Amino acid sequence: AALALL
Amino acid sequence: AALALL
Amino acid sequence: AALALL
Amino acid sequence: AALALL
Amino acid sequence: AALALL
Amino acid sequence: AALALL
Amino acid sequence: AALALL
Amino acid sequence: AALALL
Amino acid sequence: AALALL
Amino acid sequence: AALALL
Amino acid sequence: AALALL
Amino acid sequence: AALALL
Repeated sequence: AALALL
Repeated sequence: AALALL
Repeated sequence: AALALL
Repeated sequence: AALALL
Repeated sequence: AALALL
Repeated sequence: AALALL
Repeated sequence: AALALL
Repeated sequence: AALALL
Repeated sequence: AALALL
Repeated sequence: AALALL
Repeated sequence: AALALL
Repeated sequence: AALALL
């Protein structure tokens, strides 16, 4: 699982 | 902006 | 099981 | 935003 | 089962 | 907006 | 804008 | 499953 | 933002 | 099991 | 900005 | 598992 905030 | 993979 | 908040 | 898998 | 809020 | 699968 | 896949 | 906010 | 796997 | 806060 | 992998 | 803040 992965999560990115940009 | 955001992206999640699960 | 999995849960994401974004 | 949210996502659940169960 | 799955649930998404967006 | 929302989506459920069960 | 948003996109969900489940 | 995947969710994107942009 | 948060993610749980169980 | 795993939990991430970001 | 942030990114998590778990 | 990995987490980056930038």
